[PDB]
Amino acid sequence: MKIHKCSFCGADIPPGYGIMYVRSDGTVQRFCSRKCFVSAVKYGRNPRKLAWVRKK
Amino acid sequence: GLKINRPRRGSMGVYPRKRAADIVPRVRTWPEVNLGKPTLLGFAAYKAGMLHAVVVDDRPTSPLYGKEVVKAVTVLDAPPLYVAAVRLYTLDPTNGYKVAVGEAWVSEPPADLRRVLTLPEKFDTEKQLKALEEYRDVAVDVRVLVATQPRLSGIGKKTPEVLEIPVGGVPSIDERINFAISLLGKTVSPKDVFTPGQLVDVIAVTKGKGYQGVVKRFGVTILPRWHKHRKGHRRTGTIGPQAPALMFTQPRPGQMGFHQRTEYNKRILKIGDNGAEITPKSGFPHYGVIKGPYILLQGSVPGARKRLVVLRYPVRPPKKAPPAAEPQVVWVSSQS
Amino acid sequence: KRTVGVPYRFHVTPGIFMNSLVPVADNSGAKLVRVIGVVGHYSKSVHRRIPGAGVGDMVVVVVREGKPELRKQIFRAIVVRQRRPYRRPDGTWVAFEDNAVVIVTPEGDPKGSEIHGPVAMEATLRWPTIANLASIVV
RNA sequence: GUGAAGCGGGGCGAAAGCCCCGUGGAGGCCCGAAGGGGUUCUGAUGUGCAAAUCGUUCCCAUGACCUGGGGCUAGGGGCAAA
RNA sequence: CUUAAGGUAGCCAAAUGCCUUGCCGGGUAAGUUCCGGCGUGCAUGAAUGGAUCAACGAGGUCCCCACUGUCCCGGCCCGGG
RNA sequence: ACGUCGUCUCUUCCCAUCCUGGCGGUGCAGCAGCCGCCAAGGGUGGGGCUGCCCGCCCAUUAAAGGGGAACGUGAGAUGGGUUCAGACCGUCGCGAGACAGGUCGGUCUCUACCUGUCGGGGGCGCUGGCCGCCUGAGGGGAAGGUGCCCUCAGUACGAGAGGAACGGGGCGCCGCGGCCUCUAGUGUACCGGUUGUCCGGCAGGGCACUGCCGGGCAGCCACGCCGUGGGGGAUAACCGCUGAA
RNA sequence: GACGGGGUUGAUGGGGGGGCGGUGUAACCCCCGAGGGUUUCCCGAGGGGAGAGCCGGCCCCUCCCAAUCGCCCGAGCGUGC
Ligand SMILES: [Mg+2]
Ligand SMILES: [Mg+2]
Ligand SMILES: [Mg+2]
Ligand SMILES: [Mg+2]
Ligand SMILES: [Mg+2]
Ligand SMILES: [Mg+2]
Ligand SMILES: [Mg+2]
Ligand SMILES: [Mg+2]
Ligand SMILES: [Mg+2]
Ligand SMILES: [Mg+2]
Ligand SMILES: [Mg+2]
Ligand SMILES: [Mg+2]
Ligand SMILES: [Mg+2]
Ligand SMILES: [Mg+2]
Ligand SMILES: [Mg+2]
Ligand SMILES: [Mg+2]
Ligand SMILES: [Mg+2]
Ligand SMILES: [Mg+2]
Ligand SMILES: [Mg+2]
Ligand SMILES: [Mg+2]
Ligand SMILES: [Mg+2]
Ligand SMILES: [Mg+2]
Ligand SMILES: [Mg+2]
Ligand SMILES: [Mg+2]
Ligand SMILES: [Mg+2]
Ligand SMILES: [Mg+2]
Ligand SMILES: [Mg+2]
Ligand SMILES: [Mg+2]
Ligand SMILES: [Mg+2]
Ligand SMILES: [Mg+2]
Ligand SMILES: [Mg+2]
Ligand SMILES: [Zn+2]
Repeated sequence: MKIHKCSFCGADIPPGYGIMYVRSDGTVQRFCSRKCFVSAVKYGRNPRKLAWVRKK
Repeated sequence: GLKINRPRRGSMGVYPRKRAADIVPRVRTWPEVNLGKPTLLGFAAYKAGMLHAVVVDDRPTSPLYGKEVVKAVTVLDAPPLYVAAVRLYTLDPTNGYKVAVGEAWVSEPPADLRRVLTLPEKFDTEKQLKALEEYRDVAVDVRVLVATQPRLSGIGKKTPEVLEIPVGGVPSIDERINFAISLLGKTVSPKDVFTPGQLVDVIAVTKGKGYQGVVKRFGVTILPRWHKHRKGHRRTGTIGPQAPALMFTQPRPGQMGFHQRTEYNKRILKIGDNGAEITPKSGFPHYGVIKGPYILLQGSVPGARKRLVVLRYPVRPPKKAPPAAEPQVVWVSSQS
Repeated sequence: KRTVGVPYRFHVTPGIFMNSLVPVADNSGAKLVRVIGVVGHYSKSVHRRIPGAGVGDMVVVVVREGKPELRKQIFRAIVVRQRRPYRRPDGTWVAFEDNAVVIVTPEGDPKGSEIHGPVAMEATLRWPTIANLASIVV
């Protein structure tokens, strides 16, 4: 019952949602959805360059 | 026999896998329970949907004790039941069969009941109770014929469902019969039947899936190196030896889904009174909204998202009793 | 008597299987290994099923790239990182960037003297010696 | 696309000679359409579209090359890179 | 003795070695296949062509990397049946 | 004219039992081991080598048992071998040829009539018609099977080394039955980006068989989640009480 | 085929409104824009603000439209033991 924020979009993650992703250097990231997870990791997008992140 | 040993594909305990004769579950077994007072041994509700709740583990020996754990839950829209009749049972002396020896009805059955029952304009309860009392010495079971009130559910249909629910909780058949008589024409809420935190059994008809192949119905393997096989790959190679012929244990395509299934030991997490507290802001998908009482169950339940589910006291409960306190549900995913 | 891990092993989706090539996360000398077995009660499988292991599981490896003395020898390793996402018993979903194992003795004692990178808690909780060397635990 | 013989310039040079670049346009040369062939899926078909086909994947594709018309060789005989 | 002579140069468990999964090395965690050796070679050998692989191969085979629904272990979807 | 090996797929049966249950013996101290008896409910796996069967081997495992079913199952598959026509080698033959010696290549036809099995429907009968709710003769079931850790306990046993058990707590793997909240997959509903060309340009659009690329609701789905037990009786091998002949 | 719900004393499907959601910020308007020319009111890939725009085989509300008109089956009696 501790609420985290998405590492990409900044949204709050209610409990039981999203994944916690561990980078190879030991840094832990949390993503609310597969949309944010592929944007941050698989495609390397910039959250400041996406309108839906800025207008969130 | 086989070249390499392995268990048979799918169960033969559910043979034949035919469509259920009734959309309503027909419970065969009811437990003998000692609750210190008369009470209905079961309840019927409608499956609304699934959520997940943050539940504090209350098992002292569990490795997650104290911690908060996310669990999938099932929501049951549970409007109160209407008691219409009281039926007495006795044992046939010739074979020991349980046989109904008469019944008494509420004098004014509701108008919805006329959609399924050819009832008289006015029943006479006092004679029927009078005639019933002559069988009090030979009575061995008492059940109430309840009718669901689907107008108070999210489905909004009008035709109700009728099923017998036995009265239990005390060994006295005489005391049981008096309590059943006192419920004629009244209603029973889920809180009257169950207390939150306890275990129940669930019986329902599962979701229909129509005609299905042997790969899905029985979990038989697709033919390996699938492209190599002429005449298809979603099949078993042979359909039997030369002798015996086509057996009844050979997997075949047919009906899958719409069957009656029973599941044991589901824990009651919450029995709420107002459905607005649990319904999502978007509504339950393909169901609607819950406006009356509801029951929160831990885990999954058989059936589709509007099926009538029967909850009963467990027949195979675990050795260690679950905790006496009501389970602590921190948060439900339908809430904000 | 050696320090006790936890008596439980919750279900984890296996990430590495037979003939997988997994990098090593320690300084024992081995660099890359081939998975050739799984040890324990969870290793038994059914017809046509290839056995797998998840984080915290013990597997049998053969050193493929590393020190010349270590190459082609058979060891035991513990899975500490897993790319395959998996759900912890409290409903939390976890995924790592890379697969990795730590070479240990059959009793669970690490071969090398230091573990690189983050370690799953299920590896640390089941093997206290691995816990003593893991700098980061997730 | 490659770039044989032949032909120009440059550099190094004791002469001899060596190296670099360019020009040139040979070949039962290469990749690859048309065209010819007929390898795989042992694909589809297999009371077929068809008494030998279709898809796919393929081989050759300047030559012992592919192809029209006319002509010759006939049965114990013809013709045969067999 | 010999039917005249008695297998030279080479090459080999060969598309040729029965015994035989030959013996020794290499390769795999594990190799009846494969490669390099060994050779009183059942039954190798010189235009009956021996040895020999640069170029070429819809030839037969073994291995490495890449790749992948081949498979673990099946699911969903599209057109025509 | 009954399709010739092996393998794949799938079902069942035997027990002369490999493990799991019970019991005994031992040259059984413990840990282990060996031997016999009852017992077929469940399990008996993953790989390397060879066309194989078989056999050997590798890492695990509670163990990785063996057999029958037209050497189960090619109107289900596959086609590696064998065992047609082409060809090479060695050997044999004057020769054409031959070899169960080796080697390379080499068409697997059929719209299911009957029965069976699996599921789905219509009618008649049930002693006048109907509606609702029940009972339970019988039938099906493996609906469960099996491991590990802590404690017991470094205790019993033992010269030591080594090293248990019952009972208690926790969890898995395999199977079965469900479910879609989470995560994953898909998602030719939908939204966006972009290539070539055509519609005079922008906008909007056709086509490239969704043109291609990214995301993605619902639904479905597993790689996800839930449930999946103890007891009673008569008994087997046998262990005992009383107890005569 | 069947099964289930509704059938005007009605929210069963559609329309309209609202909720929740997917994508990703439309048109218009304002600012910037490498550089060039009608020198600076022009062209110009593109970037920012406000507005998102589009869409939903989901939920709620609302009788605006359609669940109508109709067509059939159906026991009834005698006999003996
Ligand atoms: Mg299943
Ligand atoms: Mg075929
Ligand atoms: Mg050429
Ligand atoms: Mg062929
Ligand atoms: Mg074919
Ligand atoms: Mg055909
Ligand atoms: Mg060419
Ligand atoms: Mg010699
Ligand atoms: Mg040679
Ligand atoms: Mg060879
Ligand atoms: Mg030789
Ligand atoms: Mg010779
Ligand atoms: Mg010769
Ligand atoms: Mg010769
Ligand atoms: Mg020669
Ligand atoms: Mg025949
Ligand atoms: Mg026996
Ligand atoms: Mg036969
Ligand atoms: Mg046979
Ligand atoms: Mg056949
Ligand atoms: Mg047959
Ligand atoms: Mg063959
Ligand atoms: Mg032959
Ligand atoms: Mg000769
Ligand atoms: Mg052949
Ligand atoms: Mg057929
Ligand atoms: Mg038919
Ligand atoms: Mg897509
Ligand atoms: Mg345009
Ligand atoms: Mg056009
Ligand atoms: Mg198109
Ligand atoms: Zn996010």
